[PDB]
Amino acid sequence: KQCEIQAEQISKEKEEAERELEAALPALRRAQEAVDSIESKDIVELKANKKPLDIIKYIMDAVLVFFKARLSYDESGIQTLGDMNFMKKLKEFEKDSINEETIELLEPYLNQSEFNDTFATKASKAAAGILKWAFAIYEYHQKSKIVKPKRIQVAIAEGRQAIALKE
Repeated sequence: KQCEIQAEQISKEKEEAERELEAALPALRRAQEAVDSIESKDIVELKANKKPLDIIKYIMDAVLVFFKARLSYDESGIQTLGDMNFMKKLKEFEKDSINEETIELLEPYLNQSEFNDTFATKASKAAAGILKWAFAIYEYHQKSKIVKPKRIQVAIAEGRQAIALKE
């Protein structure tokens, strides 16, 4: 009977964690729909620019440290965007992979003057959508650590109920 009660509790906790993830996604889905409605005319026009603008550079340093590419060179980034899989990887990274020492080191680097959707939209029609999406990730870790515990709770509660029935 502890196995029965814990199975039901695991199911309820996993459902609640999935609901919370979908709720913190309420943004991740429109970022992702706008990232998806970006005409390609604009990304393309900007990859080719001579120097990066300071804003577009700094966003891009961290977009890249997330992606495990811990290097500050511009060239390291043009390299990473060049790929078209990036048009799908735009819709594939999940949030559970983030590490604690990473978020520890990125956080000094978020330059608040510089990051914004409408200002950054005049610099470029397409810069607008990504910003929103990174944020939907830094805004899911710990929060990812805490919400992977929440997800396991509905998820962790379902798994614990199964293990309890087995025992």
